[PDB]
Amino acid sequence: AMYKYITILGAAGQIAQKLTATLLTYTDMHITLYGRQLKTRIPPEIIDHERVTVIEGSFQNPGKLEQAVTNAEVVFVGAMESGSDMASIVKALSRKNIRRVIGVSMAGLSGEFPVALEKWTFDNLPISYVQGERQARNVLRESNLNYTILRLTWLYNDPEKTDYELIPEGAQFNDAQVSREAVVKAIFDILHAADETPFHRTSIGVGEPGTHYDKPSFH
Ligand SMILES: NC(=O)c1ccc[n+]([C@@H]2O[C@H](COP(=O)([O-])OP(=O)(O)OC[C@H]3O[C@@H](n4cnc5c(N)ncnc54)[C@H](OP(=O)(O)O)[C@@H]3O)[C@@H](O)[C@H]2O)c1
Ligand SMILES: [Cl-]
Repeated sequence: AMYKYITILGAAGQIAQKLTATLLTYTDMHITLYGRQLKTRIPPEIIDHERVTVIEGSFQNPGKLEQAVTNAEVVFVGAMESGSDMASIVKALSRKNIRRVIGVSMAGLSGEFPVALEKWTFDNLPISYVQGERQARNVLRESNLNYTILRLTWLYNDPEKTDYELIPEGAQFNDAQVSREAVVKAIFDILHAADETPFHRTSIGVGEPGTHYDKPSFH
């Protein structure tokens, strides 16, 4: 990896948990997991791993967040749903002068989906969720962070489908879906990128190739 110490914020999330297992199996990274009630949620083989540290708390707990990112070289933000939560995280990172962040957001906010997929997508999301995501993004942009935003299309689970393509900012986003396992691979690959340039304060889409559909199929 390009980093040794990573803090995963929102560590019980589906992508976060899969990322955790992948980083334990395939790297020598030291991982700090943060989120609500982790000790009674995260599997025992993860909690008891020598390279795992577990801290319980919410994105609105300044002291605990700061503890969680104290020794981080990179921070993964597992949800970007709330401006207020994003602000709390940015403030904690600022207090410890942590700079490198990878965050996951929803694709489509900027009109990048083609018309039918865009229509289906917004028919299937509350306005409040969408505008929350847009606000979280704005907060991250205002920060001093060397961030990468991953704009994810519709998610599903399939260990056999780990192919992904990155979609540059402003490009038409034609992929209607992507597996969580493929997103984990994309995160793994960015964490191993010798050249961070294309990921430096950029917003990149992640989609499954060949899923040019009018709606996600989730399989
Ligand atoms: N569903 C889709 O198709 C889709 C597509 C694109 C993007 N996304 C979004 O991309 C993100 C990652 O996907 P995912 O499948 O891994 O979602 P996920 O399972 O819901 O994981 C998100 C995690 O963030 C945690 N979290 C959010 N706010 C928090 C707070 N204030 N304090 C502590 N923890 C907090 C949640 O904790 P708790 O479990 O304790 O509530 C949850 O475990 C999510 O934000 C998701 O909504 C979803
Ligand atoms: Cl704790």
